Amino acid sequence: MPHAFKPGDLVFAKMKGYPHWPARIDDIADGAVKPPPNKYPIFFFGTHETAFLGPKDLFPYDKSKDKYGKPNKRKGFNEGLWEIQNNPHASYS
Repeated sequence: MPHAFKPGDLVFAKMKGYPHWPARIDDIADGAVKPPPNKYPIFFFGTHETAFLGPKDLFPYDKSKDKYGKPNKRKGFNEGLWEIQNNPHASYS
C-alpha cells in the first residue's frame, strides 16, 4: 500500500496551464526556505524550477508514465523526461 510522499519520490506534477511535468519531491537543505504546511517542495526536471504543491497535483511516476511520459513542445520538458528516466536523483544545481 502507498505511504505518504517523501523526498526522492518521482512524480508528474501538475501546475495550472502546464502539462503534467516530470518532477521529484525534493529535500529541504539546512537553512533553506521551508514550504507552507501541507505542501511539498517539487523540483521540476528540465526547467530545474521549484514550486510548492500538495498531493492533489502529484502523480506517482511509475503509475503515470504511460500517460504523461511523452514529448511535449514546452521549454525544458523533453530534457526533463531524460532526467527523470536516466538520473532522477542527481544534483541539478
